[PDB]
Amino acid sequence: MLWFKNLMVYRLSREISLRAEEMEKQLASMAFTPCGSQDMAKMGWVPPMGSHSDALTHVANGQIVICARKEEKILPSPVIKQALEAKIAKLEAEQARKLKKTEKDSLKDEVLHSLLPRAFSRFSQTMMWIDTVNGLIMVDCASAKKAEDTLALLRKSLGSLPVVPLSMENPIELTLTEWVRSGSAAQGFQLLDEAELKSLLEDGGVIRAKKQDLTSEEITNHIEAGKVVTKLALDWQQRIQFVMCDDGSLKRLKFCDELRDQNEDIDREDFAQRFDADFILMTGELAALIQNLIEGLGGEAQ
Amino acid sequence: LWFKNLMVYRLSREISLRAEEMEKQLASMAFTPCGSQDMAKMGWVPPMGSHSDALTHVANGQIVICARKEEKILPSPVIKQALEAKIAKLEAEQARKLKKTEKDSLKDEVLHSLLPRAFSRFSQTMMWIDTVNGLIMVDCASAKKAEDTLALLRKSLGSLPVVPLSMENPIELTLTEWVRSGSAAQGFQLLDEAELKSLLEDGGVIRAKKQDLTSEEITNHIEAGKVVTKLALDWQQRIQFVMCDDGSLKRLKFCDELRDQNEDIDREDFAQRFDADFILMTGELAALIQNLIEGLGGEAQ
Ligand SMILES: [Ca+2]
Ligand SMILES: [Ca+2]
Repeated sequence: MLWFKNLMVYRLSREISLRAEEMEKQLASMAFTPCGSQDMAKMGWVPPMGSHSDALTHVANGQIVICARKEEKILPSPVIKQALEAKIAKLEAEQARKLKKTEKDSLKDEVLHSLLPRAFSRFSQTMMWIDTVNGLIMVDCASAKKAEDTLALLRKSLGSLPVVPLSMENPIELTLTEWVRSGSAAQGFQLLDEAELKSLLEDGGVIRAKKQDLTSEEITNHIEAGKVVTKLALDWQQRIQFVMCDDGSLKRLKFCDELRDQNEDIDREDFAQRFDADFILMTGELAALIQNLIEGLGGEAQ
Repeated sequence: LWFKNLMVYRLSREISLRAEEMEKQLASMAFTPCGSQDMAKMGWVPPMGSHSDALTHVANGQIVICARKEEKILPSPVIKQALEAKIAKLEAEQARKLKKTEKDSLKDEVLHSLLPRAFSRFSQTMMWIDTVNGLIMVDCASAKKAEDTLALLRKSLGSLPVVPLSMENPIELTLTEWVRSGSAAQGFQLLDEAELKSLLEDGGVIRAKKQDLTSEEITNHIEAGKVVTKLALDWQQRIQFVMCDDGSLKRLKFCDELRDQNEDIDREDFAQRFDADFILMTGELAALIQNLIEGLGGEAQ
């Protein structure tokens, strides 16, 4: 399998009509289909398991994983910009004076209808894990908008999907700054070597530190002047490193060799059982990180 | 028009063609576009654009030339998928057979199929030759790209023997000193941006922005043994830029005064604003370059 690289977490508002044999059925109708030559972008469900399965969901232990594929046309803004000018300059190559607003909404779409068919595609695929035990959904993506596009896709397949982001009692920057300031992260977590420190004032001073000793007074000074820690590298139990972000997100997930290789003795042949072992392993482990991290950051606002 | 970055290079010998002879050797290597099947194409274009059909503009021993590059927007995955898809059709009846010269003559057909569909990416690169000082300045942020444009000119001219400025003293150490001492060399004043790197292979990088660099938080990094490998500077309240320890100047901001000092009774006529703005920019950045070899120690061996 492919492990999460990044994480946006959501609380699902106290259950879904999740009958997984009708879940599969609802996702089936939004399975992925490729773009027609006038489509910009399509999106839809694919097998979390690959060519190796036809199933749109995988379930193991009240954990569901689902996969969203996106196809986007490679049509750069400078390419369209020139096509248009070339033709807007060609009227005028026989009597100048251009004009005007809803004129080159018609001209602009000739170029789009014209260029669109030849445009190549770019592919993206986002995995999404739903923990029915914790009532939480984890999206393997680096941006809020990408996680919101998959959630909307999901909520369209299923009708309603009331999620919110996790919101903490204490602000994150302020819990992060005190871990650095006191020289120790909350129980479970340890401080690595990478941080972002911002002044409280737009325009007052941003410090990005890498491969640096954080509990050192070089860093201390920054906090002591008014800066707050807005991104902190963390290691949980010798087993999972990540950047904690002040917006509640986890960037650049790294799983230790020992979890990655844990199931090395599975034939290298049955992909369905390798995915099965790896999935139960990843989700129990991220689940237990999340529970501990909520608590290290001082608890959810209730 | 105005440079955004700057790489500097000493021209080891006198040029000693003549600019109507240069003009003519650059006419021969003039840009023409990509054919449906070409992939990429590079050559020289009027630095002045539409307003002139000449490939060189000259003023006061200051020549400027301009390279244009075009490359097909054709990703290696799109290639890959179209090839693999096609092999996965000669899986009708097997004979895996010549995945050496059948898959081989296959790429050519994918390429030939896809190249005409592919859209184009364009870049231009201004190149300014200071015959007086024997320097060449390329408006580019990467050394790859400056070496591409010199290559073009060394093909157009036969020979271009060039070297990057080499400082007697490493630039980091001078940068560091100015941040330790609280002050840049005369003509320059420290701005609010710096990268600080430790000497050990394994040590921190500090990137600061919108930061006051004459303060304990910065200089403590220096006491801790970090060197300033990039420092933001203002030359004479006219030009801001970032000095790098590889020797290059990034993110040139010319003060409004200069941008506007030819604003007045120049209207429709582009050709005059160009010469005027060009004379002005060259002579101004010629000063900075001189004032900054001095500021920085000096050159050479
Ligand atoms: Ca320490
Ligand atoms: Ca100060």
